[PDB]
Amino acid sequence: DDDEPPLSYEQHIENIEPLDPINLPLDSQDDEYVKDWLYDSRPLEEDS
Amino acid sequence: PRIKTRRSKPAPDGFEKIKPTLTDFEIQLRDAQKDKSSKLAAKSNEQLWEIMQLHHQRSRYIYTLYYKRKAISKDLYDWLIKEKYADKLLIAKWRKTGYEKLCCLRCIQKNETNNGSTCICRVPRAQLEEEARKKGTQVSFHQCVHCGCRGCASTD
Amino acid sequence: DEINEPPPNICEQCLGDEANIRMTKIPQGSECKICTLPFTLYHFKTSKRSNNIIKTLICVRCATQRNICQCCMLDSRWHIPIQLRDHLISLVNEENVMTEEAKNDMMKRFLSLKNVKLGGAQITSDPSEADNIVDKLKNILLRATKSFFLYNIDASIPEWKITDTVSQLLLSLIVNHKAKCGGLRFQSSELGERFVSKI
Amino acid sequence: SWRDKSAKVQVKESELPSSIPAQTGLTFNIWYNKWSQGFAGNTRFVSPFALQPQLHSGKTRGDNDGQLFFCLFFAKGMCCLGPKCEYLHHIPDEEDIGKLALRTEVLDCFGREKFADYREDMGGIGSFRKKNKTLYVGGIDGALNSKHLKPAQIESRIRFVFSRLGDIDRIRYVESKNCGFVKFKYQANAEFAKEAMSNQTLLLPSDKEWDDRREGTGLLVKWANEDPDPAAQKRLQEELKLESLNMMVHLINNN
Amino acid sequence: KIRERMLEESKRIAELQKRRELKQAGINVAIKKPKKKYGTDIDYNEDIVYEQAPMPGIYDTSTEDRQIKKKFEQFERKVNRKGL
Ligand SMILES: [Zn+2]
Ligand SMILES: [Zn+2]
Ligand SMILES: [Zn+2]
Ligand SMILES: [Zn+2]
Ligand SMILES: [Zn+2]
Repeated sequence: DDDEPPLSYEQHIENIEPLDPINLPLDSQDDEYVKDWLYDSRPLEEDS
Repeated sequence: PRIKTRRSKPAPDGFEKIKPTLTDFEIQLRDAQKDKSSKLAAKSNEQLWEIMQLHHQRSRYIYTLYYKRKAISKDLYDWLIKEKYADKLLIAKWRKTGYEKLCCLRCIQKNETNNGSTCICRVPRAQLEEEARKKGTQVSFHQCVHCGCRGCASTD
Repeated sequence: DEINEPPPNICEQCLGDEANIRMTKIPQGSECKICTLPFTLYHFKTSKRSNNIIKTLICVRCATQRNICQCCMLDSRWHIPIQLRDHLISLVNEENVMTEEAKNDMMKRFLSLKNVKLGGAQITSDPSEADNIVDKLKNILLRATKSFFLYNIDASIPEWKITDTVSQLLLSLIVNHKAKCGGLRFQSSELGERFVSKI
Repeated sequence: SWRDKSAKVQVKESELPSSIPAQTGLTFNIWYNKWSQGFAGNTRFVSPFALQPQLHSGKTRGDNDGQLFFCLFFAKGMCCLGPKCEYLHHIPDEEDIGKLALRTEVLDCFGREKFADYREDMGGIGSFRKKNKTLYVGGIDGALNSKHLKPAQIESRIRFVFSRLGDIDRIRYVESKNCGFVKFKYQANAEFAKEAMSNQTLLLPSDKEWDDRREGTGLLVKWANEDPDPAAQKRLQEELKLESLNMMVHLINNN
Repeated sequence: KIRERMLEESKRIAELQKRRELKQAGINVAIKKPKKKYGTDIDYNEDIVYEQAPMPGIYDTSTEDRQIKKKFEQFERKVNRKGL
């Protein structure tokens, strides 16, 4: 609504557990090497 | 990863023993960020001094568990650093030699100040007191600007 | 303009007794109270752990025209206000040397740009005539020398002299200076008998 | 004495007056905390608070630090910090005035900067070109809620109110015009008593509108002009002459 | 402009009439000034507004200064008492 102030993150948002993203379900053996990290934020941020 | 999402990992063993006490700091932080309206300026600094105190005490709790009395596993302590229950850099300053009672990380940053020097809470008390006794007035430093620190020297 | 601006003149009473000061230059800080025009404000502190921070308030044109400090507004030689300096210069050589003070915010920022050294600063901007008039001040100084009902109070003496003498001759005091009915009243009648006894 | 007890808190922080004042106009301005689309020519009210110089005054935090300046809100009657206030919480005496002497030439007793010329209506802070010591008390008929009170008693109440805020050189109440002229002995007492007794009342409990003193407007303390009384002018000239002789002595001794 | 000058003239006359009546009554209402239309609008009795000094020469002008100051002070006193 136009007259509603933007709701505070710390009260109305942060205490709610998030919901399910897109995440195409991968096969277990045809997609073996990329399955455990394909959908991370930075997929191999710590794998030297 | 302070919010708990799908990317997060489940907790190691000892966390359920120390889950309640950390919970106290959580609810106490949700009194501090709560917008109590104050007209003055010093009374609006008191709120930020309270927040920095609560963050310092939670980090001292996780530090005094893992390093001093060795009461939690290393595998749990890495999780507590990952999930931002602790400040890795402030604990890294606590592990040094001259810095153990350190308030916050803006009181040792030389770049922020006017002329070089750190915050005045880093001075020992007796050195300030002998300079104030030499000039004969009194020691006039009650409480710092950044933290509200009252003498966070290692000897004090 | 500001590519060659003169250094300030800060009174020696204002700078303090510490032999090393740091002062902050802000190239267009405040605007001048006499001159209405921007200048480079300086804000030092006397010792490092003093409580309050002295800052300059007037322009350097406005300070030089009156031959005064910037932090203090006092005459830079004799260390007295402008209004008493002009009285002392006016009382000796009889010129009415009084300083001219401009309203109408165009006129004050007009006057601040001319370079004339305003009224009584012409003498004390030079050490010679400033010492000559002190020599003349020597000559003028040489030619110079429970409730009580008071009555015949001098017409120009205030209440506090009466109270300070009674506190030496040892409350309330209501003195109407017109009718001279000095209705003094002590807090104890024993103190009334005390004051009756001492006189 | 006030050197013994620490300064009492005058009013709590929660019990302070709010901002967003009074609902005068229609729409509230944010950059300036005032009301717009409005009508306003009065905008005055009786101050709820007042200091009691024997009950409230005492030592504070920044008295051990030797601060020169006096608390503005101690004077006005609403200082909400008590023993923690940075500024002084007591009436200016000879010792405190003697320390301010380098700074009173430029700025106030409270530490505020004196402007070049007074105001259209002789407002708040002084002017640094003149050491004025006489205060104009006026608006007394609003200060008394229109209780006509036989003017010698009004002069007695103005005598008693300012007798606690310092030393008095002289008092005068004017018969023809509802005003009084109060000359203090030092300047800092005049500055303190001006900001301490603005927007106050003259009523005191046994006066039948003490429960109803809060309605009204309250009195005005401003700066007095020059006195056209020729006796006052000749007294001023004589006092100027004696000050001139004192400064002649000091300037000769500094050569 | 003709009409406005005549009307401002008669308005000033009425404004002085009421002051003279109150002066006879014994209450001296000072004359209010016109208001400024902008922030640095100049009043012309406060100061000599762009005062230029005549850049002194070789001759001496102290006694003539005193004689002028005497004459002007005496004229102002005479207008105050007797009224021009
Ligand atoms: Zn600290
Ligand atoms: Zn700190
Ligand atoms: Zn600090
Ligand atoms: Zn200037
Ligand atoms: Zn205070």
